[PDB]
Amino acid sequence: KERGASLQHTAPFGCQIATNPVRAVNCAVGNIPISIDIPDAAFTRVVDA
Amino acid sequence: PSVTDMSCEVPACTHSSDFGGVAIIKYTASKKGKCAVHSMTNAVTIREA
Repeated sequence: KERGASLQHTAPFGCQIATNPVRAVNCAVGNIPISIDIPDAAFTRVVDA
Repeated sequence: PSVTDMSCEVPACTHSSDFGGVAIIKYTASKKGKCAVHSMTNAVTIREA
């Protein structure tokens, strides 16, 4: 009866919360490093362009 | 055949054991014909004759 506000409203950065399983999603904090190994097939020699 | 209006450009080059350098030359000549090509500096070599 006195549960109060759920964490989906009290969570800073508004990280949406689900269940089965419990996850926190879509909260903007920090940054991400990404490393991509790209085969040369996509690469095109400058003369081609 | 004669030759005139000689311009040179290097879109990119890469000193390597292979033919990593590519050079594009704009030329104007009198008539269709074969013509030899050479580099007079030993520091650089050309695959084509």
